[PDB]
Amino acid sequence: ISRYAVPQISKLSNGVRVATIPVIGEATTLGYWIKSGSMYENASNSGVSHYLQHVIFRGNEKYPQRKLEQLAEYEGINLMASTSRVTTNFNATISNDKLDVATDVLSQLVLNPRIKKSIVDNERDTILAEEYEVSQDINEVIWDKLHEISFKTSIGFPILGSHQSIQKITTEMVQSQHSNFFNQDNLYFVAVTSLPHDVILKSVEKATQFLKPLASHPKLASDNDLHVQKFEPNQKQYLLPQLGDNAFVAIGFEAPSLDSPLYIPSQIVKSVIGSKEKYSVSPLIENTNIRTLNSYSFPYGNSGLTAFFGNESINNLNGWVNTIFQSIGTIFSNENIEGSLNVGRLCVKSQLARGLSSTRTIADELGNNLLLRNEYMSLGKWDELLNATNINNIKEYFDKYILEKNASMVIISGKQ
Amino acid sequence: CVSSVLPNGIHLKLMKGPRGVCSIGAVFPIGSINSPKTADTQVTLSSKLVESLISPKHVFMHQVYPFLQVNREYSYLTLQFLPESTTYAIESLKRFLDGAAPANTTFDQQKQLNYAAEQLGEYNLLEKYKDLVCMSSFSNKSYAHGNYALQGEKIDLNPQILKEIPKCTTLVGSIDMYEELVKLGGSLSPFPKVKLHITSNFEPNHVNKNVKQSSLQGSKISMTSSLSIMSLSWPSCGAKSVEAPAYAVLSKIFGGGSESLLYTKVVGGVARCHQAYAYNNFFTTGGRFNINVVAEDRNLVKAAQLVRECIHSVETIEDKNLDAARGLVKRFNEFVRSSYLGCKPIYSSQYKKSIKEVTRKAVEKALKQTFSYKPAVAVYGPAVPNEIAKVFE
Ligand SMILES: [Zn+2]
Repeated sequence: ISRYAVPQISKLSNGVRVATIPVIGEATTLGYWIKSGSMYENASNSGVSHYLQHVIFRGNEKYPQRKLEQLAEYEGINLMASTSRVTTNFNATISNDKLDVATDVLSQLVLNPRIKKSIVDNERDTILAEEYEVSQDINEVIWDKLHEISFKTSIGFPILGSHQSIQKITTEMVQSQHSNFFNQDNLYFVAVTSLPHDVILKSVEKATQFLKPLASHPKLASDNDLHVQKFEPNQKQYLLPQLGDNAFVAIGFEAPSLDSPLYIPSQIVKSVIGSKEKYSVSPLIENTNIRTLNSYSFPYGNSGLTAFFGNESINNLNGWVNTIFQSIGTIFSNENIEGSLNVGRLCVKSQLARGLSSTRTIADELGNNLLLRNEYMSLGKWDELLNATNINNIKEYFDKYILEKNASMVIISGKQ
Repeated sequence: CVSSVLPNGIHLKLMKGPRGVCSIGAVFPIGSINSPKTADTQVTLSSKLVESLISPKHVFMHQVYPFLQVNREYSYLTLQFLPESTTYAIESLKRFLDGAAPANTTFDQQKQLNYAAEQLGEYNLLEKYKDLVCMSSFSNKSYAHGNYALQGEKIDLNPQILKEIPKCTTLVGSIDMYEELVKLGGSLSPFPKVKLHITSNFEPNHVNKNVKQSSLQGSKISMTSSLSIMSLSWPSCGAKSVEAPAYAVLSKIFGGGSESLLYTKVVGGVARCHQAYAYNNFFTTGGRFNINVVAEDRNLVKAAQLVRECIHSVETIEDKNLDAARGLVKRFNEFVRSSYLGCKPIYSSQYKKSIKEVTRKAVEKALKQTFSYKPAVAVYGPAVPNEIAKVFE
């Protein structure tokens, strides 16, 4: 649905940048992408980015909670938001005729909140509950433990905040995070749309009429260099006897930053191991009977984490670990390096192609690209880079990141 | 959509829309009811599917996303891929339509996965609702055959249904797979079989699937594994009916959530009640409107009373509510689902026309004819079903 090149960016005199990319279709995804998340927090305000996201959604003056509900129910404006370790967005997916109401609400909520003790305190329980829910998905739990033992720095915080943190978050903290991270210069408004650029631009201008320009530009709190991350491999085991005859396991390595020449290779290697699904497993895996497998690799400022995880029966856990290590090893062998690269490259192209049919997916990618990249990377240039990636690029990623490196490991066991 | 009929009688149905991801598949009137017992069909088609793809490694290496959906009266297979994988996808679809029984060793593997379905996260609440509705609201006892075996029970390979697939297959695919499918269907034998498929009559039976749930389901320590599920079924209409939009609307009025009337009066109303949802299930010739409640075993009767209280409430319903409902109402999978049923796809321009076009007449009419019946009552758990049934008079 996207014709595989380039977005168009304009800046309003109030300093809001409006980035749109053209798409065919009835559908439009739009909103605000802000460089706000748990990487930019410290021990004392951990959890606050996510907390703020909730408050923002709980309505402001011109739109209380009630008028937001009405807008879902009758006027077809569905508000989505989320907070990762690195970024935050508030968005809606709409029909083109709903443009003005959408840009109005979104600008109002994100850029014009009313952060009062009563909404803050009233939100606490919701966030507590969400934290309980999330803690009963062991994949989430193990993900988080693996970060925690690998990073002494802010990446090792959970996104939601520790239980104690969620309990101690004050209205002052929520205010401050908004004041420091939600400014024109730390965000973009994004639109994936058939409508021309200028129509979105004019709509956002109408919508942001209340917003006064910034007098100065104090160095962004979201700056990567104010949050240098330090990976240190660690090994830690947990009980959860309610799991019964099962264990979860995760194995982590440091991964490259988003701009490293070795990033793409890292993506190829992870992809080639990939995930085991109902009908598909990596040629690299010797025991295809393993219960499950996931592979992720993320950039975090200067650092990043590649992680492999799943669950097996207690009897099968230690085997699972051997399988995963073998599989990685297999890639480095000269009998295999070339097939590994081509299959990994194919995987990455295939993940791409799927993301290019949903405006929601295009939006998220465009938002993150703009906020997290040095220079905007085209779907175009990206393809070139993948294709130009050779056996020696893979060999080199292995050298800097894998061979002779200790991995982090977390086990969560039912009996052990 | 673009219908065709082939030289040899084979129907072929194409999804319009953009290029990028390629789609192919087969849909056919063989479902779980066409095997002697639960899981028989499921495991047979799974075995056949896994042999057809050669190995999970081939699947992976070509980046093919296979999907197999076995329903009561019908089933479908879909494959999604990038254009450079066309040959493997087409050949794998061909092998699937070749009538040959899968080797026992494969069956035994698939049996293992099937028995472990709840633990692996393949047997969620949606799947349990369907099972509960199908073992309770049919005059025919064959509808009680689901896809997921009980721990105590046998599962056998059904080689006859494999011979039958090619003889009743409609082919489905994205528009750009026209040429490739025309040739594939070309290879199937003339002419497709024609059976009369009549969905079984409504019966308000009372049943229990009184079975332990796994603690761990997929990667979740299930927050519902100790609670019971109560399914209440009433007859509605077939997918092709002109009343089907009215019923979709009626389901959203009832609505529901976890932690709309089912939310407010039922999830709010019984403390220690995880969730309450109303769904509308279509079949070849009939429907089942069903309301499902996850609550403590001892709380089910109270919950039923709140649902009866809830049905009552729908007569005196405002236009604010009646507009919210109209509002509130792997896209290939919907194209295929709605291609068999012969209706309009949930995403199509024509379907959302219908939803705008439902009168208040239509809704109260649908309500009246549906709730005129004594509900069928099923329990995932030990709750006495006739007790809950008593609530309805
Ligand atoms: Zn949240």
